[PDB]
Amino acid sequence: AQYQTWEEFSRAAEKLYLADPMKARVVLKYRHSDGSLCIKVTDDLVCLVYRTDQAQDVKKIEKFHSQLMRLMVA
Amino acid sequence: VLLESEQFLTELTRLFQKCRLSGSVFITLKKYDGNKCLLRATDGKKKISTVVSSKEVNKFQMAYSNLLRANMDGLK
Repeated sequence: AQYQTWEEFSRAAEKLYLADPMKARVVLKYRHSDGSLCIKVTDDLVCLVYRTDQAQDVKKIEKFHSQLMRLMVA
Repeated sequence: VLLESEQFLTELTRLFQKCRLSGSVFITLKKYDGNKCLLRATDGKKKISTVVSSKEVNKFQMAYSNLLRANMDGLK
């Protein structure tokens, strides 16, 4: 569930999105007081979470969010 | 509240500036038709919703990416 890795969480999220587009969703939460960023994607059958913001990964998180938006708008 | 793409950026910027000392900003992306996409921002007290269509997805994308990278900082 909480795959605290990279290049595996994103692929699983893409597979979940391809499983069903109408129910797939992702929620982004940022906490400045603790300096923590968390990513959660819910498929209404499975849910994945990702703590440990790792500020170096801001670009690869925002790019993933925009890439999901592009597929949601295509 | 349903808001256009322009004022949504400054509303999200003000939301980011509001929760600097306490609070979390929630951003949700979901495919809404009735192609269009739905994006909502809510810290717990104020809710802002915006719909983005294929006619302005490119214009909204760069601004959203720059705003998202501008106001997020964690651990080095």
